[PDB]
Amino acid sequence: TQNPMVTGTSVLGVKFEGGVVIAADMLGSYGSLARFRNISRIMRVNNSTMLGASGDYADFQYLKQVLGQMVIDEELLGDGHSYSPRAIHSWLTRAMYSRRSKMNPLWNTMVIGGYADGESFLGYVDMLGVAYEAPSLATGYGAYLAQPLLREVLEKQPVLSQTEARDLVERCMRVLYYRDARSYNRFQIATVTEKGVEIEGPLSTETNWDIAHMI
Amino acid sequence: RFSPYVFNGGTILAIAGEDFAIVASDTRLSEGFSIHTRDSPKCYKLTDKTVIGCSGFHGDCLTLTKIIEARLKMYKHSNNKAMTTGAIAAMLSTILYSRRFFPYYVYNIIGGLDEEGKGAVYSFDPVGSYQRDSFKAGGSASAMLQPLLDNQVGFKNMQNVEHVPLSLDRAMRLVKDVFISAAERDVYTGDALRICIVTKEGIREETVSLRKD
Amino acid sequence: NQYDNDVTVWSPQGRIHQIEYAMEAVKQGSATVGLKSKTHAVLVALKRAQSELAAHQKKILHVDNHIGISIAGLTADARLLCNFMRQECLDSRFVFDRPLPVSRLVSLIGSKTQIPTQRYGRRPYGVGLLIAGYDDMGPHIFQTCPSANYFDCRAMSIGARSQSARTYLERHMSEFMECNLNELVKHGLRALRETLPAEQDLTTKNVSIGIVGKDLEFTIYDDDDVSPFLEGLEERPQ
Amino acid sequence: YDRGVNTFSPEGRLFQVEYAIEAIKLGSTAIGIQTSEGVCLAVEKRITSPLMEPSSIEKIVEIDAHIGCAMSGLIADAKTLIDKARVETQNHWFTYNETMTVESVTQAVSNLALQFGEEDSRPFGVALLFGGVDEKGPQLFHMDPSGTFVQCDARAIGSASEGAQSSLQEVYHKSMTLKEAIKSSLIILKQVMEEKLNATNIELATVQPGQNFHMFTKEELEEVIKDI
Amino acid sequence: TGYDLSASTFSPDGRVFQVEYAMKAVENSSTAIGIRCKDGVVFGVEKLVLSKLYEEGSNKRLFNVDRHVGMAVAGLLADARSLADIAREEASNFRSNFGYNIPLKHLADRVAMYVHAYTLYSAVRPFGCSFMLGSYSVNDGAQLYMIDPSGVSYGYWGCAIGKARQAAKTEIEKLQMKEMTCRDIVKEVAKIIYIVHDEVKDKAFELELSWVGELTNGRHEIVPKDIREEAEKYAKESLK
Amino acid sequence: TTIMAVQFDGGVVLGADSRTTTGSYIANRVTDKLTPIHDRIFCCRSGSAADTQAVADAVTYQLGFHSIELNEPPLVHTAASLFKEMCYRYREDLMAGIIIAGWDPQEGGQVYSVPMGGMMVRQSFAIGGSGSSYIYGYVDATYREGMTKEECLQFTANALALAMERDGSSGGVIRLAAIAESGVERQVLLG
Amino acid sequence: TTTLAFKFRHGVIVAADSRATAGAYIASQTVKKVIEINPYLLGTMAGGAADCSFWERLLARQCRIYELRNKERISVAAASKLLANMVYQYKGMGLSMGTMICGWDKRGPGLYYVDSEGNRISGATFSVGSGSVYAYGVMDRGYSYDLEVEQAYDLARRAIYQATYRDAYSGGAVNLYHVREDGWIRVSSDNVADLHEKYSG
Repeated sequence: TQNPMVTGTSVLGVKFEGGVVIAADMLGSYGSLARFRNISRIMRVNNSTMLGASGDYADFQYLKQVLGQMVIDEELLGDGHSYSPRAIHSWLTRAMYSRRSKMNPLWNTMVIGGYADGESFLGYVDMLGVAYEAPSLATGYGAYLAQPLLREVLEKQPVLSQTEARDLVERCMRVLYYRDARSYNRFQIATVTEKGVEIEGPLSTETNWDIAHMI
Repeated sequence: RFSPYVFNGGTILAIAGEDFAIVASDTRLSEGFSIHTRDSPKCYKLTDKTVIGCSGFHGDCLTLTKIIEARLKMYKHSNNKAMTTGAIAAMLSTILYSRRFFPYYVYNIIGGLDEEGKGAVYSFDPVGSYQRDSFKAGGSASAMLQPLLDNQVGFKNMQNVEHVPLSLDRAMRLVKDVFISAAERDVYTGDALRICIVTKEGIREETVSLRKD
Repeated sequence: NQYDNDVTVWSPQGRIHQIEYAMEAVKQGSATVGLKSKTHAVLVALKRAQSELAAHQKKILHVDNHIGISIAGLTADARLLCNFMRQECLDSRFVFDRPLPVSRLVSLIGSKTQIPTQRYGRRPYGVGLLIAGYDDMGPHIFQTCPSANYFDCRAMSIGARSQSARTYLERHMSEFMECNLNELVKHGLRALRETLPAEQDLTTKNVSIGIVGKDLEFTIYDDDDVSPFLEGLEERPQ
Repeated sequence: YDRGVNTFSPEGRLFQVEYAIEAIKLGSTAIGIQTSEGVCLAVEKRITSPLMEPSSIEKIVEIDAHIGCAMSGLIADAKTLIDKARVETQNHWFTYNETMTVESVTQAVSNLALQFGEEDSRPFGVALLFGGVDEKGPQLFHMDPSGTFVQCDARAIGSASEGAQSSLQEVYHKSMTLKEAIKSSLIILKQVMEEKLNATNIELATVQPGQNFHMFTKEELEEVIKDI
Repeated sequence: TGYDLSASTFSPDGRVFQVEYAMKAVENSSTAIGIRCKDGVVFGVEKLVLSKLYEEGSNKRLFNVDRHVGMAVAGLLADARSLADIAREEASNFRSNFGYNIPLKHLADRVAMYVHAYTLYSAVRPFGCSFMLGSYSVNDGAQLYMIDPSGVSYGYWGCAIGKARQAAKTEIEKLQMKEMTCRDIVKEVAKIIYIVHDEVKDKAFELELSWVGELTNGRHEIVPKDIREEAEKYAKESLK
Repeated sequence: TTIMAVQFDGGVVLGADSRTTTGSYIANRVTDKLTPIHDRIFCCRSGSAADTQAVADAVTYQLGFHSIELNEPPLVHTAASLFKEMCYRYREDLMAGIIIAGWDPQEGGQVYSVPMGGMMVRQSFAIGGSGSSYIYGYVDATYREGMTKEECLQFTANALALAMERDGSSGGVIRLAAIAESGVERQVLLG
Repeated sequence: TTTLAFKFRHGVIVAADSRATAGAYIASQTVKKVIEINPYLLGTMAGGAADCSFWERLLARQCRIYELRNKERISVAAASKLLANMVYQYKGMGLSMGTMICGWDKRGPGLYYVDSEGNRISGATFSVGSGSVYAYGVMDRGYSYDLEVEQAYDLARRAIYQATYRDAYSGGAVNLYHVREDGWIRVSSDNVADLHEKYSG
């Protein structure tokens, strides 16, 4: 892919006590025009791991097609095994690195959240095959904006509960509405626990405009 | 249009001792004017006597590490033994040249013990030429570390100073002093210091914090 | 007798004789016994000398850090399946960064050996692989056959005169789940000593024992480290 | 069912490779002995004509500067096996800066002898003796057309193979020396060949740890025979 | 007979015996039956224990092709494993090219044409397997299919594959299967197995029951009749 | 070029201009911008003319062959998947603006949108083409959930005529089509 | 980078520097730029580090097989020709290689020059490198075919020192080899700063 037509925007993610929460908006902009106001940018993988992505959306439907097939292909065996969230992070990195070596890359930036064996997982995948782990992730302009808010709280307090983490994401998703030109005031929140993958509905923000009455 | 390369920073240091080898690196991963993480060490325990360091483009560092670890198993079941330190440096030179016209953007330093029990440090280039040295410093802060180690380890430009070999304890504080001075003037260096010590009794690790800016 | 020539040709009784003959090549090799507990799976083989002063031919060979196999049958088909076995083990390490589940690796072998049992131009693989391993759900003991069937089991003995070893395993299989390695290994090598002619004894130079454990990597002991295992044994009731 | 490499027997077996073992029997004898001081090696020439040039008959070839060789059986298939055995030791030094061990030489050799009908031809007709001093000391190995590979302490193959083995198992022990094993080897040779043993019927080849050169004896062989 | 070597040759009266020879190799396998109710399909396989060292669930003959499709093979077990992987691979390409689940009427056509191709050339032999295909949908209901080694594939309400192919379908057809629910079918399948030669001249056996329909919401899985064990409790009362 | 698709309770309503231009010269003055694939499934095309005509022939070949095997009427979502498998695969080679709409017995009226990228999404109404940027503010202030068929024919007629007001790649004549369970009603509007 | 080679009555003299840079940054000072191919052949490194390192190692892989198949050493003209054909297949793709081939032969001495462009020429004197042009003048002023052995050692040691003086990309140590009839022999290895106290004094 040389020219990304329909792109997304920033995707957030942070660990807490026994789970990982990931949020992103629902916008399908083409350049400056917001052509698609209602799309889903978070994919629920089987029971423990979970994927949200940025970049080109037509490439995301391709990886939604392939990852959806591989999970079905193991469940039909029924041998009591499944893909760990780290194994999805390993496969996806080799898929992106082998794709850029042919000089025909996939225009994406992907965040993998997972919870298995009582352990949280939060992985980053770049277009260029750059991958790492972190207690908090942010893509796009969110790495400039929400990422200083993430690292500030996690250094003053290393562990977080679920209600502390979910309230902190809504503060950062509020901020990106003010100064990202490709933001959208309707987003959804996905969360893994020991109970499984759960995706909340199209939530909205609460804005302040009291500085408009100033000169 | 699409460009396949990007710079990620990093600094790798190796010192060949008389009966030891010390490999040190920082854990800061950056790109452009952003910090991805503050915990990403560059040390990789290949065998019980060989540690490799990989700087440069991070996507090639993850690929090249897994290729070498596959060929370690491919050597062993074909030969009923493990590779030496010099055998890995001979194998790595053929792998780096195998993509001569689309090169890895990785600077490599291999440090470890030979078959006689002495230190050995091999430095590399992104195309695959190598030589055995006593101390090298690769990465973004490579120019800020080579002149100081010429004064202290190599005893260059000194008068009326005996050539005592570097002990283990004296070598530890030389590593801890160069990364403090390098993190001041370089922006791609900080947040930790992972140190691996390779002796005849195994591999030790040690972490020293740096400034977090 | 005219139906007894190719793999493709069916019989008027419905039995392909070339698959039935590759079972007979398994009985040429020596005996080997594998078994498992809740935590530990141990397979024990029996070496055979070629001459009076050559080295004994090895049976147990390492595959992965959690998989080791035994052998019975043709040595040509032995190393040909081993090179296919080692290639699949490191591909999951390179791609998925996880070790293989043992139950799905053997399904790749049955797909591998199925083509030369149907298409003309290649004989079936005369081989008697016993497989021990560790997936996330404990130890396993597997066997294969040149008819491309693979059998999960808790104890198995194949090779020359291995029927007498099976009779020992059936009347002691209730004891195998609880006992640990100090006797679980010498539960197994009491089964090999009925697959011997009654005048010679299982020495230290003709036996191999391979142990893979829940917290233990697969390790092959032979000819020097068998002596802590052969201590504390009774003789045959002669 | 005894004319095909793609066909089993009701009992085992082949019935094709078994016939390839028989092709070794009409060769010439060759004896190699492993000793802690090094590996000696002997062979019989069977020169037919005086006009026949003697050094064009090879039985010991130099695989590498620390590994010798010996052969019997079909000469035509032997030159194919010696070729890659020189190349595989050379490819290994190119990519590892080290000498390939004597055991792992034959691993590369046996990987092609078991390819006669197992691609996607006939098996070979030659047995080989490999002697060499690697990092595990002196070694002596043996292979066959069936790819079955094994280590031997003292081995005699070719014609007069079984008759040599019975006398060779009598005098071998662990605490031999090299100069004792050389004169012990050709006592066996003059008892198994039909011509009178002289300096033109046989040839020797040794290898030592510090003397990795000299896989040949050049008319010092006359000194050994005259003191039999 | 001599004129029966290749699969690409005809007899002087006009049939291929290599297909005829492979059909009665399925005859020597144990009996596996299939039946469908008005809102589901219930499988059932008589499977015998080899000696004793079988580990209670190995080498099963109830496969799982798709999310809603499974098999009930009988015959050469290794030949059925390679044939099951074709149907797994065939249903994946229909998903990747059309975006929805494979219909069972189209799936059985793709498999039977693949079995047909091994009955034409002298290089390969025909298969030695016969099997069942059961599925359930909300727009199509429940279907049940049947594939011989020759490649003839069409639909039944009930079937049997094994030794007792005739001896099982005698008492299948005396059931009012058009209106029963597939929970009442499960206790009725188990008596059909235990009437005809479960361990009479054989040694031992173990019953397997697969299960798909409206109660599983289209899923295909094994029965929970390890829970409450009701199949054997109801079928062993038919001793007199 | 401006194309339009609105679903309602019964089925869908399609509409397009004609005016196939090149540079600033109209080559074709009246043009069938909407193309039959099956008896119930249409598509309206935008982008390069030679690219979209080649794709619409191959999909009609593949879907027309596929429904005869099943002996069933095809799904509208099945047809929209086939355009995705060619536009995403042969990207950097084609410029296609395909919008797929039609009635289906299982689901009723459906409208899918496949832009120049290669993605696929279901929508209530869909616009496309070069002149579609000018009516994006009109089409969402006028749309109302729960229209009849005659309202949607009135809706797309006023919606196209504003893009067909003067804009140089648009105008000409209005071709409308209504697809329902009964049949397909096609008409040409002028004046 | 500065290498030179010249043959005379008593064999061939090979000398080189030891400095390898990276832009304006000196990487090392102990680079061995004379690659020991065989006990009877020598090769140089001039232009490209891994390019001269790989293909001469591949040439040493080839000359050993030629010795085993034919029971005889390879000639000097044979090895320079085999190196020329391997590099010519990658012409235009961007290789850099300017090495020299030295060794004794049955015809006597041997000295050939191989480029990455495809130039294979013989000769008596050569000097390759960035500071090579500073070494031609001081060598040819003192060159003779009938020089002594100790005189030829001092000529090549002088010529590398004058090249490292004017050039910025040349320095470190001065290696010096001597090709005799039986095989090559390492003469010495001297620092430039030690020669500066000797020559200027």
